[PDB]
Amino acid sequence: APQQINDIVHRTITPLIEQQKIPGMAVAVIYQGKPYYFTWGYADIAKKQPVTQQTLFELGSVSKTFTGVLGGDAIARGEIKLSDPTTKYWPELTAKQWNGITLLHLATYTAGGLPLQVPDEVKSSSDLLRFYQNWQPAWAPGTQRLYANSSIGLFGALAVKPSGLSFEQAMQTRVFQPLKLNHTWINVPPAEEKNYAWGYREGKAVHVSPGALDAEAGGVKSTIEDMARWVQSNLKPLDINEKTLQQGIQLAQSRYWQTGDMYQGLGWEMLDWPVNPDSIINGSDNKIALAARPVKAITPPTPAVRASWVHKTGATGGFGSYVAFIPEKELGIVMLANKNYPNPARVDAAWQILNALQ
Repeated sequence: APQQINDIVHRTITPLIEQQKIPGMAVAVIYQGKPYYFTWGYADIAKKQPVTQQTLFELGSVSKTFTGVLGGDAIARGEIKLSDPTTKYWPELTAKQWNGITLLHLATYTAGGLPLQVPDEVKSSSDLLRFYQNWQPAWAPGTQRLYANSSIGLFGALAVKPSGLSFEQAMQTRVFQPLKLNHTWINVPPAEEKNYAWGYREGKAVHVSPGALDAEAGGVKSTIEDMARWVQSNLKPLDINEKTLQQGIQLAQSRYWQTGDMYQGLGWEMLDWPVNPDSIINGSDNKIALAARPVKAITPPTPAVRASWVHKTGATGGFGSYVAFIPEKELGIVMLANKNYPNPARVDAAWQILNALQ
Protein backbone atom coordinates (compact mmCIF):
# COMPACT_ATOMS: atom_id res chain seq x y z
CA ALA A 1 0.00 0.00 0.00
CA PRO A 2 1.67 3.21 -1.35
CA GLN A 3 3.83 5.07 1.18
CA GLN A 4 1.39 8.01 1.48
CA ILE A 5 -1.63 5.76 2.35
CA ASN A 6 0.16 3.26 4.68
CA ASP A 7 1.82 6.08 6.67
CA ILE A 8 -1.36 8.09 7.27
CA VAL A 9 -3.67 5.08 7.88
CA HIS A 10 -1.49 3.45 10.54
CA ARG A 11 -0.63 6.82 12.16
CA THR A 12 -4.32 7.69 12.46
CA ILE A 13 -6.10 4.39 13.24
CA THR A 14 -3.82 2.79 15.86
CA PRO A 15 -4.12 5.60 18.51
CA LEU A 16 -7.93 5.60 17.93
CA ILE A 17 -8.18 1.83 18.66
CA GLU A 18 -6.06 2.28 21.81
CA GLN A 19 -7.91 5.34 23.13
CA GLN A 20 -11.42 4.11 22.29
CA LYS A 21 -10.63 0.54 23.35
CA ILE A 22 -12.09 -1.11 20.22
CA PRO A 23 -11.82 -4.98 20.19
CA GLY A 24 -11.80 -5.30 16.36
CA MET A 25 -11.63 -2.95 13.42
CA ALA A 26 -11.42 -3.02 9.62
CA VAL A 27 -10.63 -0.12 7.24
CA ALA A 28 -10.72 0.38 3.48
CA VAL A 29 -9.15 3.39 1.76
CA ILE A 30 -10.33 3.98 -1.81
CA TYR A 31 -7.65 5.81 -3.84
CA GLN A 32 -8.03 6.33 -7.61
CA GLY A 33 -10.36 3.32 -8.09
CA LYS A 34 -8.31 0.95 -5.96
CA PRO A 35 -9.21 -0.28 -2.45
CA TYR A 36 -6.58 -0.86 0.23
CA TYR A 37 -7.47 -2.86 3.32
CA PHE A 38 -6.31 -2.89 6.90
CA THR A 39 -7.42 -5.06 9.87
CA TRP A 40 -6.82 -5.05 13.65
CA GLY A 41 -7.89 -7.11 16.67
CA TYR A 42 -10.72 -9.59 17.22
CA ALA A 43 -14.15 -10.42 15.77
CA ASP A 44 -14.81 -12.86 18.64
CA ILE A 45 -12.71 -12.32 21.75
CA ALA A 46 -13.75 -15.51 23.51
CA LYS A 47 -12.86 -17.81 20.54
CA LYS A 48 -9.86 -15.60 19.53
CA GLN A 49 -11.16 -15.19 15.95
CA PRO A 50 -9.35 -12.28 14.15
CA VAL A 51 -10.87 -9.54 11.99
CA THR A 52 -10.41 -10.35 8.27
CA GLN A 53 -11.53 -8.94 4.97
CA GLN A 54 -14.34 -11.57 5.32
CA THR A 55 -15.58 -10.49 8.78
CA LEU A 56 -19.23 -9.31 8.79
CA PHE A 57 -20.01 -6.12 10.75
CA GLU A 58 -23.42 -4.61 11.65
CA LEU A 59 -23.71 -1.41 9.67
CA GLY A 60 -26.54 0.14 11.66
CA SER A 61 -27.70 3.44 10.11
CA VAL A 62 -25.13 3.18 7.27
CA SER A 63 -27.86 0.74 6.06
CA LYS A 64 -29.94 3.88 5.17
CA THR A 65 -27.60 4.53 2.23
CA PHE A 66 -28.66 1.18 0.68
CA THR A 67 -32.32 2.06 1.41
CA GLY A 68 -31.90 5.51 -0.22
CA VAL A 69 -30.26 3.97 -3.29
CA LEU A 70 -32.97 1.24 -3.59
CA GLY A 71 -35.63 4.01 -3.46
CA GLY A 72 -33.59 5.92 -6.06
CA ASP A 73 -33.64 2.93 -8.41
CA ALA A 74 -37.44 2.61 -7.91
CA ILE A 75 -37.82 6.22 -9.08
CA ALA A 76 -35.52 5.62 -12.06
CA ARG A 77 -37.69 2.59 -13.01
CA GLY A 78 -40.74 4.89 -12.97
CA GLU A 79 -42.25 2.74 -10.23
CA ILE A 80 -42.50 5.67 -7.73
CA LYS A 81 -42.06 9.42 -7.52
CA LEU A 82 -40.76 11.32 -4.49
CA SER A 83 -43.54 13.80 -5.16
CA ASP A 84 -46.24 11.11 -4.60
CA PRO A 85 -48.37 11.23 -1.40
CA THR A 86 -47.66 8.43 1.12
CA THR A 87 -51.36 7.67 0.86
CA LYS A 88 -50.96 6.44 -2.72
CA TYR A 89 -48.95 3.39 -1.50
CA TRP A 90 -50.76 2.92 1.80
CA PRO A 91 -54.45 3.70 1.11
CA GLU A 92 -55.53 2.54 4.60
CA LEU A 93 -53.57 5.54 5.91
CA THR A 94 -56.71 7.70 6.08
CA ALA A 95 -55.99 10.09 8.95
CA LYS A 96 -56.08 13.74 7.93
CA GLN A 97 -52.51 14.55 8.99
CA TRP A 98 -51.12 12.49 6.09
CA ASN A 99 -52.53 14.65 3.29
CA GLY A 100 -49.47 16.61 2.16
CA ILE A 101 -46.94 14.02 3.42
CA THR A 102 -44.96 12.76 0.41
CA LEU A 103 -42.36 9.98 -0.10
CA LEU A 104 -39.73 12.80 -0.20
CA HIS A 105 -40.80 13.80 3.29
CA LEU A 106 -40.43 10.21 4.59
CA ALA A 107 -37.07 9.62 2.93
CA THR A 108 -35.52 12.82 4.36
CA TYR A 109 -36.91 12.97 7.97
CA THR A 110 -39.05 15.99 7.13
CA ALA A 111 -42.59 14.55 7.58
CA GLY A 112 -43.07 16.71 10.75
CA GLY A 113 -41.63 14.82 13.72
CA LEU A 114 -42.00 11.10 13.04
CA PRO A 115 -40.42 9.41 16.11
CA LEU A 116 -36.82 8.05 16.23
CA GLN A 117 -37.98 4.51 16.96
CA VAL A 118 -41.06 2.48 16.20
CA PRO A 119 -42.40 1.39 19.61
CA ASP A 120 -41.38 -2.14 20.69
CA GLU A 121 -45.11 -2.65 21.23
CA VAL A 122 -45.53 -2.86 17.42
CA LYS A 123 -45.68 -6.50 16.25
CA SER A 124 -48.20 -6.91 13.40
CA SER A 125 -49.42 -5.38 10.12
CA SER A 126 -52.35 -3.76 11.92
CA ASP A 127 -50.21 -2.74 14.93
CA LEU A 128 -48.01 -0.67 12.56
CA LEU A 129 -51.03 0.91 10.81
CA ARG A 130 -52.54 2.06 14.14
CA PHE A 131 -49.16 3.50 15.05
CA TYR A 132 -48.97 5.74 11.93
CA GLN A 133 -52.72 6.61 12.06
CA ASN A 134 -52.41 7.78 15.68
CA TRP A 135 -49.11 9.68 15.25
CA GLN A 136 -49.56 13.40 15.79
CA PRO A 137 -47.23 15.76 13.84
CA ALA A 138 -45.51 18.56 15.72
CA TRP A 139 -44.85 20.43 12.46
CA ALA A 140 -46.16 20.93 8.94
CA PRO A 141 -44.45 18.87 6.20
CA GLY A 142 -41.14 20.12 4.81
CA THR A 143 -40.23 22.52 7.64
CA GLN A 144 -38.07 20.55 10.12
CA ARG A 145 -35.61 17.63 9.94
CA LEU A 146 -35.80 15.11 12.80
CA TYR A 147 -33.59 12.05 12.26
CA ALA A 148 -35.95 9.02 12.46
CA ASN A 149 -36.00 5.31 11.74
CA SER A 150 -39.82 5.36 11.64
CA SER A 151 -39.57 7.77 8.73
CA ILE A 152 -37.01 6.37 6.22
CA GLY A 153 -38.00 2.81 7.29
CA LEU A 154 -41.55 3.46 6.13
CA PHE A 155 -40.12 4.93 2.90
CA GLY A 156 -38.20 1.71 2.43
CA ALA A 157 -41.29 -0.48 2.86
CA LEU A 158 -43.40 1.64 0.52
CA ALA A 159 -40.79 2.24 -2.20
CA VAL A 160 -40.76 -1.49 -3.05
CA LYS A 161 -44.59 -1.97 -3.22
CA PRO A 162 -45.08 -1.61 -6.99
CA SER A 163 -42.28 -4.12 -7.67
CA GLY A 164 -44.17 -6.74 -5.67
CA LEU A 165 -40.95 -8.00 -4.11
CA SER A 166 -40.29 -7.99 -0.39
CA PHE A 167 -37.78 -5.36 0.78
CA GLU A 168 -35.01 -7.96 1.26
CA GLN A 169 -35.68 -9.46 -2.19
CA ALA A 170 -35.74 -6.09 -3.92
CA MET A 171 -32.50 -5.08 -2.15
CA GLN A 172 -30.79 -8.39 -3.03
CA THR A 173 -31.72 -8.44 -6.74
CA ARG A 174 -31.58 -4.71 -7.59
CA VAL A 175 -28.60 -3.49 -5.53
CA PHE A 176 -26.53 -6.30 -3.94
CA GLN A 177 -26.25 -8.69 -6.95
CA PRO A 178 -25.74 -6.12 -9.71
CA LEU A 179 -22.90 -4.54 -7.65
CA LYS A 180 -21.37 -7.91 -6.83
CA LEU A 181 -21.96 -7.36 -3.12
CA ASN A 182 -21.92 -11.13 -2.46
CA HIS A 183 -21.16 -11.00 1.29
CA THR A 184 -23.72 -8.35 2.27
CA TRP A 185 -26.93 -9.48 4.01
CA ILE A 186 -30.08 -8.30 5.76
CA ASN A 187 -30.50 -11.72 7.37
CA VAL A 188 -27.19 -13.52 7.90
CA PRO A 189 -27.53 -17.09 6.59
CA PRO A 190 -26.20 -20.05 8.64
CA ALA A 191 -23.26 -20.48 6.17
CA GLU A 192 -21.88 -17.04 7.12
CA GLU A 193 -22.25 -17.21 10.90
CA LYS A 194 -18.57 -18.15 11.32
CA ASN A 195 -17.75 -14.75 9.74
CA TYR A 196 -20.30 -12.80 11.86
CA ALA A 197 -18.44 -10.68 14.43
CA TRP A 198 -19.88 -10.26 17.89
CA GLY A 199 -20.45 -6.64 18.94
CA TYR A 200 -19.34 -5.58 22.41
CA ARG A 201 -21.46 -3.58 24.85
CA GLU A 202 -20.01 -3.25 28.39
CA GLY A 203 -17.75 -6.21 27.60
CA LYS A 204 -20.77 -8.31 26.61
CA ALA A 205 -21.21 -10.12 23.26
CA VAL A 206 -24.37 -8.88 21.55
CA HIS A 207 -26.14 -9.12 18.19
CA VAL A 208 -28.91 -6.75 17.06
CA SER A 209 -32.54 -7.91 17.72
CA PRO A 210 -34.60 -6.25 14.96
CA GLY A 211 -38.14 -4.96 15.55
CA ALA A 212 -40.54 -3.43 13.00
CA LEU A 213 -38.80 -1.81 9.95
CA ASP A 214 -35.23 -2.32 11.24
CA ALA A 215 -34.40 -4.08 7.95
CA GLU A 216 -35.17 -0.81 6.19
CA ALA A 217 -33.60 1.50 8.81
CA GLY A 218 -30.50 -0.40 10.03
CA GLY A 219 -30.38 -4.13 9.28
CA VAL A 220 -27.49 -4.50 6.82
CA LYS A 221 -24.39 -6.56 7.71
CA SER A 222 -21.36 -6.37 5.37
CA THR A 223 -17.57 -6.93 5.02
CA ILE A 224 -14.79 -4.42 4.56
CA GLU A 225 -14.48 -5.63 0.94
CA ASP A 226 -18.16 -5.23 -0.01
CA MET A 227 -18.18 -1.80 1.70
CA ALA A 228 -15.21 -0.58 -0.40
CA ARG A 229 -17.00 -1.77 -3.53
CA TRP A 230 -20.14 0.07 -2.31
CA VAL A 231 -18.01 3.23 -1.88
CA GLN A 232 -16.39 2.72 -5.34
CA SER A 233 -19.94 2.43 -6.83
CA ASN A 234 -21.07 5.62 -5.16
CA LEU A 235 -17.91 7.50 -6.26
CA LYS A 236 -18.33 6.63 -9.95
CA PRO A 237 -22.01 5.74 -10.67
CA LEU A 238 -21.64 6.20 -14.45
CA ASP A 239 -19.31 3.21 -14.64
CA ILE A 240 -22.32 1.11 -13.50
CA ASN A 241 -24.01 -1.19 -16.04
CA GLU A 242 -27.67 -1.20 -14.95
CA LYS A 243 -29.27 2.08 -16.04
CA THR A 244 -31.75 2.63 -13.20
CA LEU A 245 -29.23 1.70 -10.45
CA GLN A 246 -26.87 4.28 -11.97
CA GLN A 247 -29.61 6.92 -11.80
CA GLY A 248 -30.63 5.72 -8.30
CA ILE A 249 -27.15 6.33 -6.86
CA GLN A 250 -27.11 9.82 -8.37
CA LEU A 251 -30.57 10.55 -6.94
CA ALA A 252 -29.47 9.39 -3.50
CA GLN A 253 -26.67 12.05 -3.61
CA SER A 254 -28.94 14.91 -4.73
CA ARG A 255 -29.41 17.75 -2.21
CA TYR A 256 -33.06 18.13 -1.17
CA TRP A 257 -32.71 20.14 2.08
CA GLN A 258 -30.16 22.38 3.81
CA THR A 259 -29.55 22.80 7.53
CA GLY A 260 -26.35 24.69 8.42
CA ASP A 261 -23.54 23.41 6.24
CA MET A 262 -25.31 20.02 5.89
CA TYR A 263 -27.41 18.82 2.88
CA GLN A 264 -29.81 15.92 3.19
CA GLY A 265 -29.78 13.25 0.41
CA LEU A 266 -31.57 9.87 0.28
CA GLY A 267 -29.76 8.07 3.07
CA TRP A 268 -26.51 9.99 2.36
CA GLU A 269 -25.68 13.39 3.88
CA MET A 270 -23.36 15.83 2.09
CA LEU A 271 -21.30 19.02 2.60
CA ASP A 272 -19.44 21.25 0.16
CA TRP A 273 -15.81 20.29 -0.43
CA PRO A 274 -13.52 21.53 0.95
CA VAL A 275 -14.95 21.46 4.47
CA ASN A 276 -14.03 22.42 7.99
CA PRO A 277 -13.52 19.16 9.94
CA ASP A 278 -15.13 21.00 12.90
CA SER A 279 -18.20 21.50 10.70
CA ILE A 280 -18.65 17.72 10.38
CA ILE A 281 -17.17 16.66 13.76
CA ASN A 282 -19.93 18.57 15.59
CA GLY A 283 -22.69 17.40 13.18
CA SER A 284 -23.28 13.87 14.53
CA ASP A 285 -23.48 13.44 18.39
CA ASN A 286 -26.43 12.03 20.44
CA LYS A 287 -27.78 15.58 20.60
CA ILE A 288 -26.52 16.99 17.21
CA ALA A 289 -27.55 14.47 14.52
CA LEU A 290 -30.61 13.64 16.68
CA ALA A 291 -31.83 17.26 17.05
CA ALA A 292 -34.84 19.07 15.58
CA ARG A 293 -33.54 21.43 12.90
CA PRO A 294 -35.35 23.89 10.57
CA VAL A 295 -34.61 23.13 6.89
CA LYS A 296 -34.57 25.18 3.71
CA ALA A 297 -35.99 23.48 0.61
CA ILE A 298 -33.54 23.29 -2.25
CA THR A 299 -35.75 24.34 -5.17
CA PRO A 300 -35.17 22.38 -7.39
CA PRO A 301 -32.75 19.87 -5.77
CA THR A 302 -29.10 20.03 -6.79
CA PRO A 303 -28.04 16.87 -8.59
CA ALA A 304 -25.01 14.97 -7.27
CA VAL A 305 -22.23 17.51 -6.61
CA ARG A 306 -18.79 16.07 -7.38
CA ALA A 307 -17.24 18.70 -5.11
CA SER A 308 -18.74 17.29 -1.90
CA TRP A 309 -17.97 15.32 1.25
CA VAL A 310 -20.56 12.52 1.21
CA HIS A 311 -20.95 10.48 4.39
CA LYS A 312 -23.03 8.48 6.91
CA THR A 313 -22.44 7.23 10.47
CA GLY A 314 -24.16 4.19 11.95
CA ALA A 315 -24.32 2.19 15.17
CA THR A 316 -25.96 -0.74 16.87
CA GLY A 317 -25.73 -1.79 20.52
CA GLY A 318 -22.40 -3.46 19.82
CA PHE A 319 -21.11 -1.85 16.61
CA GLY A 320 -19.94 1.47 15.12
CA SER A 321 -19.49 2.29 11.42
CA TYR A 322 -18.44 5.18 9.26
CA VAL A 323 -18.30 5.81 5.52
CA ALA A 324 -17.13 8.99 3.68
CA PHE A 325 -16.06 9.90 0.16
CA ILE A 326 -15.25 12.78 -2.16
CA PRO A 327 -16.28 12.10 -5.75
CA GLU A 328 -14.06 14.80 -7.26
CA LYS A 329 -10.84 13.21 -5.87
CA GLU A 330 -11.79 9.56 -6.54
CA LEU A 331 -11.27 9.02 -2.81
CA GLY A 332 -13.06 7.52 0.18
CA ILE A 333 -12.85 5.58 3.42
CA VAL A 334 -14.84 2.95 5.36
CA MET A 335 -14.34 2.26 9.07
CA LEU A 336 -16.03 -0.76 10.68
CA ALA A 337 -15.63 -1.57 14.38
CA ASN A 338 -17.32 -3.95 16.81
CA LYS A 339 -17.71 -1.37 19.53
CA ASN A 340 -20.10 1.58 19.37
CA TYR A 341 -17.70 4.53 20.01
CA PRO A 342 -18.17 8.39 19.62
CA ASN A 343 -19.04 9.77 16.16
CA PRO A 344 -16.74 12.85 16.39
CA ALA A 345 -13.76 10.47 16.82
CA ARG A 346 -14.85 8.56 13.68
CA VAL A 347 -15.02 11.76 11.60
CA ASP A 348 -11.77 13.13 13.07
CA ALA A 349 -9.91 10.02 11.90
CA ALA A 350 -11.57 9.83 8.49
CA TRP A 351 -10.77 13.52 8.06
CA GLN A 352 -7.05 13.17 8.92
CA ILE A 353 -6.65 10.39 6.34
CA LEU A 354 -8.55 11.69 3.30
CA ASN A 355 -7.18 15.25 3.72
CA ALA A 356 -3.59 13.97 3.50
CA LEU A 357 -4.26 11.77 0.46
CA GLN A 358 -6.31 14.21 -1.58
